[PDB]
Amino acid sequence: KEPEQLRKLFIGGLSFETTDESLRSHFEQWGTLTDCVVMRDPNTKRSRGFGFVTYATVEEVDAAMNARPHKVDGRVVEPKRAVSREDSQRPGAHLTVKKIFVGGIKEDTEEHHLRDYFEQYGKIEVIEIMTDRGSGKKRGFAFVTFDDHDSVDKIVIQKYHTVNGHNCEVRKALSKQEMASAS
DNA sequence: TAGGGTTAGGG
Repeated sequence: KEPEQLRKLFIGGLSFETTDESLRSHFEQWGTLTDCVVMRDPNTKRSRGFGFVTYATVEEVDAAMNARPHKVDGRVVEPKRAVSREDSQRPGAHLTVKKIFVGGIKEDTEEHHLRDYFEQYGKIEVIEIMTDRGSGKKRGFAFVTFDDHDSVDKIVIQKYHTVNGHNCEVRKALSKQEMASAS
C-alpha cells in the first residue's frame, strides 16, 4: 500500500449535478475507489464544484490520468494529482504548469544528468541549465519543460529527486512576476 | 476548480 495522498486525485470543474455516486460510477472504470467525495457547502449543502477520488493503488491513478479527457455528468472535468493540505499552502501550488524549477544542482551538471532522472516522468520539451549572463558562471539551477502538466504534478508531489548523484529541489516554475508577487 | 468538525500539549 502506498500513501493515501499519492493514491488520491483532485477533480475540478465538477458539474453542478455531479454527486459522490455519479463521480464514483465514472472513475471506478479505472480501478477500486477507496474514497470518493464531492465537497459541498456545509451551509447550503450546495456542491463546491470539486471533489476527490482515491484508488487502491497509484497504478490505477496513473491509468485514470492516462484516460484524459474525462467527461463526467456531461461536463469535461479537470483531474489533478492531489496536493497535500500542507503544500497547498505554497504560492502557485495548484497551477497547471509544464515547467519545473530544479535547484541545488552541482556545477558539473549536464543535460544528460537531468534527462536520466526526469524522462521517466514524461516527454521533455526543453532543458535549461542556467548561467549568469555576463560571467558565464553556473548558477546552480535549471528549468525543465514537459509536454504534459501531469508530468510536473507527478514530480512535485514526491519529496526527493536525485540528479547528477545528489538530491535536488523541484518546484513548479513561477514566472518572473509570479516570483515577485510571491516575495 | 484545493479537502470532509484534519495541524502545537503539558511537563
